[PDB]
Amino acid sequence: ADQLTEEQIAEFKEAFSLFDKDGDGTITTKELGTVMRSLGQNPTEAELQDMINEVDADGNGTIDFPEFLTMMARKMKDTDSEEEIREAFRVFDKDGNGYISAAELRHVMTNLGEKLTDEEVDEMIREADIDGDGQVNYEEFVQMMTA
Amino acid sequence: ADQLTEEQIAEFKEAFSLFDKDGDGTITTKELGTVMRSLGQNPTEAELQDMINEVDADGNGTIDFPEFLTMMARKMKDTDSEEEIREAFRVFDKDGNGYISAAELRHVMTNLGEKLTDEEVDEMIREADIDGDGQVNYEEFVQMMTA
Amino acid sequence: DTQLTKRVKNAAANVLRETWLIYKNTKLVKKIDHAKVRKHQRKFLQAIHQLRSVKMEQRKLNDQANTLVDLAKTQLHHHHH
Amino acid sequence: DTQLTKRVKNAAANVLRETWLIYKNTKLVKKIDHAKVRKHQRKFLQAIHQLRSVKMEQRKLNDQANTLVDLAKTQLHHHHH
Ligand SMILES: [Ca+2]
Ligand SMILES: [Ca+2]
Ligand SMILES: [Ca+2]
Ligand SMILES: [Ca+2]
Repeated sequence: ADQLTEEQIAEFKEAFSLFDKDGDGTITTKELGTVMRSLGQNPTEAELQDMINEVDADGNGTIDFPEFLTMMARKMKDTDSEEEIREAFRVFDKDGNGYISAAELRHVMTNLGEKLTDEEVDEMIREADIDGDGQVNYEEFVQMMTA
Repeated sequence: ADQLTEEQIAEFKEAFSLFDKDGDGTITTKELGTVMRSLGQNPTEAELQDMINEVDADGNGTIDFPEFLTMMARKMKDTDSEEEIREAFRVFDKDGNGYISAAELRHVMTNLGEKLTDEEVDEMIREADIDGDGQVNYEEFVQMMTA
Repeated sequence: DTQLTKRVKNAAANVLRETWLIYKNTKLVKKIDHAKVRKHQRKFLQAIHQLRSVKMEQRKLNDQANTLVDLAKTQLHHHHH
Repeated sequence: DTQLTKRVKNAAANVLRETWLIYKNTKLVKKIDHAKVRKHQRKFLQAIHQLRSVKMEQRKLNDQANTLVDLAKTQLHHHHH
């Protein structure tokens, strides 16, 4: 609640392992690159070096656990994602009218990205179509999921 | 005044020549790359292809004069640069107090960038130091140059 | 660019996918499976950050084109565009 | 990053340089030399666009770091940072 809980530190150590592939105790630009790309991002070599340099204490060119904590301490604060999620839905609002039909939602979700099964799409629509009119007012639906 | 003047078109043709190095009548990604870097920018190969594709009519992979006009037509409008220029001065406002001394201005201008001569610095300070106190209130000075 | 558009459609579909799955697993279930929530939160941040990456590349592309337009306009003050 | 900072200082000094020169050549002279104005307008747009490029790269760098922080935070909803 106040910048720290021995429980967080524990989890953050588990996090370090998500980065330190060889668990050699340090994160290199090569390991950081692999993780960033596993998240669908594509940092250049200089950008990887800059991420490390930003919190490179002993300037050895790599990040160790202690340094992996100043980077977090500096940005513990979170903020709601409502507007960004609404914008993601708007990508599929063909006519820019604020609605996406139940049919268009199935067409998007069963074909794009990682996808949902038709049965998962039925469950999502059951919750999103509040009026039962086969249309999803997405600004309202996102407000409800993020409320 | 209204999207066009036979005089502009004339100048824009002179502009095309700033881009069409070999004057072969077309601008390639290679020529665009050379010009962009001459402006201190560093577009990637994909970014150069995207610039061309944005206005690639006959989709031949290069930009010809006619296509070089839709790109301009779409953004003839200009806007004042006051705030951006003020931000450039703020880079040298060491204490973030709104002022840069006449001495600090000489130290910056005779060492960084393309540079000004000490004599040019004297002329700039004569105009910028309105109060004659050896200090430049840069927000005021920029407002005067952009007014 | 078709590649950038493609990045947007896939990433946007995934933001919908993971927002739904996080909501379902943290509000429409009797027993919250944290392991599942973590998995979907990882996929959620990945899609949100991919859309941010496309938006920043589009702002970069736009300023590169505005640089060409500004240079062309010199053939015609401190105004730009 | 020292390289990025260096890009800022040089580009910012050039925005000061060319803004001054354009102002001088278009307001403090008896006869306006357009050829000179064009030259300085080219150097002005180049410096302004270099500063925009650094700012966009810094926003990119910041979101890459926020992606690492978001992924680390999954080990701990729809909130991000
Ligand atoms: Ca390692
Ligand atoms: Ca270090
Ligand atoms: Ca050519
Ligand atoms: Ca073409």
